[PDB]
Amino acid sequence: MKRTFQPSVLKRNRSHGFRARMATKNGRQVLARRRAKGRARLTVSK
Amino acid sequence: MIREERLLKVLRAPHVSEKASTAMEKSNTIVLKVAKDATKAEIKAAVQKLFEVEVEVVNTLVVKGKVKRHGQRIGRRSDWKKAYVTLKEGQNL
Amino acid sequence: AVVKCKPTSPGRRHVVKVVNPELHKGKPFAPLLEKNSKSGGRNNNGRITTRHIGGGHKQAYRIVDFKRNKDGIPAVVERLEYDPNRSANIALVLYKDGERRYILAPKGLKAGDQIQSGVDAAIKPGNTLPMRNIPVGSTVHNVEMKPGKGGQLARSAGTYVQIVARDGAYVTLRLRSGEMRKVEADCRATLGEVGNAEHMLRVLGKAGAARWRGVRPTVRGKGKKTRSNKRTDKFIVRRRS
RNA sequence: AGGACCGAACCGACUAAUGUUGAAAAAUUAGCGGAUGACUUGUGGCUGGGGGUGAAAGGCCAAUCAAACCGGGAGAUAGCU
RNA sequence: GCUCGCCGGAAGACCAAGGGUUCCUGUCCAACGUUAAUCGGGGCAGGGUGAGUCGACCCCUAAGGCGAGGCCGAAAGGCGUAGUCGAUGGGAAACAGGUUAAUAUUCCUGUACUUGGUGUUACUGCGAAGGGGGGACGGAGAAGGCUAUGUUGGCCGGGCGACGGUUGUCCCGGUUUAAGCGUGUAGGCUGGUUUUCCAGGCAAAUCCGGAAAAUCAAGGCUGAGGCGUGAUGACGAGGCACUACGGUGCUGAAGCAACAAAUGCCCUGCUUCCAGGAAAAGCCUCUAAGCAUCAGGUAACAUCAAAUCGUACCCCAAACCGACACAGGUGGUCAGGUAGAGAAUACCAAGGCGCUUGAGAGAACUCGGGUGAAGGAACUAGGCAAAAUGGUGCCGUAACUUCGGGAGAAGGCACGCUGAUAUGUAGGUGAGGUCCCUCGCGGAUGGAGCUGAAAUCAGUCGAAGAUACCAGCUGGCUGCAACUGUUUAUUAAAAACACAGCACUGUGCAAACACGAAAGUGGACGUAUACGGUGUGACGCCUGCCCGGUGCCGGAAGGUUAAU
Repeated sequence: MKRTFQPSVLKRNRSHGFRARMATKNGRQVLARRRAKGRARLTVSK
Repeated sequence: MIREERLLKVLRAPHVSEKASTAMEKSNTIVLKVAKDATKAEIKAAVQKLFEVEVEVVNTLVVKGKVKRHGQRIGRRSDWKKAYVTLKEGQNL
Repeated sequence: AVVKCKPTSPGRRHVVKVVNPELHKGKPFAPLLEKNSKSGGRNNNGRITTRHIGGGHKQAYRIVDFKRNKDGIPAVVERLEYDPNRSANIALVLYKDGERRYILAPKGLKAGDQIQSGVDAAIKPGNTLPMRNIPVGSTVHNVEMKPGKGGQLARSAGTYVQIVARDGAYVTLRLRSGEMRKVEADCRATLGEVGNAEHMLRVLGKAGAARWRGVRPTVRGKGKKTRSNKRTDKFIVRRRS
């Protein structure tokens, strides 16, 4: 049976890309808190 | 465009290998590892004004770095560009 | 003209087809095709606001003029076309000056006929002129409530309005619903009556007809008038009976 | 032409069996319907939770739903273990 | 190195998403491989991806997103103009063979092709964020030709068969060759040439369209394929000389005709059809301000450039998603032979594999099957499971019915090989020549070689002749439902759902209703034969009486009634 997870770079970068996240103020706060925590990779490394 | 410092710095060094030797003995082609950008015009000018040899056509390609993980420590190689230079007239090393 | 298909098999066993041979066959006038195709019946937010709608076969939109601002320029009707957007059929009018446009085809209008607008146009079906010069007691179609728009009333198949009297600057019209309304006389009017009136004869044959016409199936879950305007009461005389 | 029949690819598994700490947190064996359209599918977007969507099961919304996940109110309260 | 077996419309090969070096070489066996692991998709070191002709990229675009101004909302926040992003499509160009352990249409020999700049030759009306020409579009059907492809004849070079015959109507391998150039056929499309004028194409326009006339009815457009060049070339078995046994140099002849044929093309075409089936850019005309010896454009000439990014590896699996080297899922293309209606089924060509624990023992018991004398659902809640027919063509086929169906109803008839009709029948495919002939991508012609269906008789083999796989059991009564279909992914696939039709009710356009605090949006770029809500659910006979009460309509002498 087809699994729930279907990898797609375009979908991933369009739904959780850096620019897409920064576009909305909520994503800006998410990025700020992730930086405060100290995550090695904020959203994704292309 | 010259600016000969750019021509001097564009190319890093020649590459030695069995394929390189076969190319040299077959078509007198030289394989050179060059800088990241290493544009075709820049490498052409550098070869012309550094080796004093005419170049017929220049071909370039990017070689991806390998991985040499040492155990819980992933180490990726750097990125460098390989360029093929054909002279067709220069019988030099 | 209606043809009863034989009961070869269920699903179009009892279909009724409304066919009309004189209608033109082939591609429409391409220069008059634009956007506003099937929108899916979804608002800007994308919520389901008009339930039981969706899908539907692709249909292009043809721009149709109703203002009829072209006055004093007789035009010749070349062919008749079926517009998927609207039940009523349209006709391709070519003006003497070279303008090709589409106008709703009345019942009395056939291929190869002359139509002229303006206040000096002859009183025959297919012409358009202000209702101020329209004799009382003549049926009308594609009536305009306010000048500048063109035919905001009686655009569906087999729709007519009977003029009862003028009674001053305004004019009293009787809508097909059976209500008397007062409309400004300066509005433009179109003589004649709309063409084919066999819309109800067709029974759509089977589910696929409505399914590809853009109507989704209705799922099961009275005498209360919801009219609340309080602005057009003076304009309207009485409601329908 | 036939929302036609017989019947491949393809489409949800209906039927008896296997497995019930399986190869698989739903698959296989042998029959079963459609297979030119109310058909199916790839590629992008849209509908975001007291809402969405739903040919209506109160189905699905990340292997979960008669109200998903995350951090907080909150070490909620508990005449119960 | 050989034998046996499986797939071979895949378990083969090539691409995009997928992972990002697992690909090749030398080296090691701690763990990793469900077992030992010299081997490997395990570790170490080195090498590997060559682009104007692939694609991405890139000018302008659909659905959709952002949004200068502006509107709305206490602020975050919502919609939206111009504008800008956004393919899943639209726009320019390459092939034969070889090459390395790993890369190619990227490198090598050639034919070539698209675009821009630079200067020259001779000529001249050039210049749009604008119009037009086509770009530019749906379902189904088909006939006629060609192509890859496969078969046969000759031909090329080697053979006389481990064993009964095999110098012949016998076997072995081949009989392959691109893009471009001129021919422009088969087929399809269109009626053309010249002049005058015009309320239109946002002002204007030689351009489009319309109105007038004179003339021809032969002119133009599109268009697979084949033909000579391409190509006295590439390939060529098999041989002639040098070998580190891995290999290198040279040679080399046939390489032609007929048949069948595609899902490929002619065809973005022709017929019918209602469900009426997008946009812009790619090329050209003209005009606006301007320039009107200028600057630009026209055909050619010599030259320059066409940056950047992946080019390995699997891509129906050991490498992607399933925690695994997992009996699961993954789009597009290539689609051979035998018989057959086929891309199902049975065996083979090229190619990939025997699937990561083996050998013995040959007990009960468990799982899937082979046969079984007699009965044949009698066991079981239960024809559940199993068992039986299963196709072709001919005869024959009831009730009812909306006349379509029932129906393939039921029930019977023959199915192999050989000769004759007919050394291979009708059809098709079709070489040369007579006559003229624009005189060749011509015909009235006349037969060369081949598929050769289907039918009757005779002879013959066996119990069975569709003898393999594949392949409906048949009929009636009866309740339900218009039929087809849809959900309870993971207990109930229906007697539930809607379904085409019918009935009631509401809506007059700034319509009704919902999303929304609000702009605005869907309804609908629709206009009462239109759309929203509720009930039943084709078709035939009907929907009969009643307003106690609840909503609903029209509203009344009157009693009651807050805010103020």
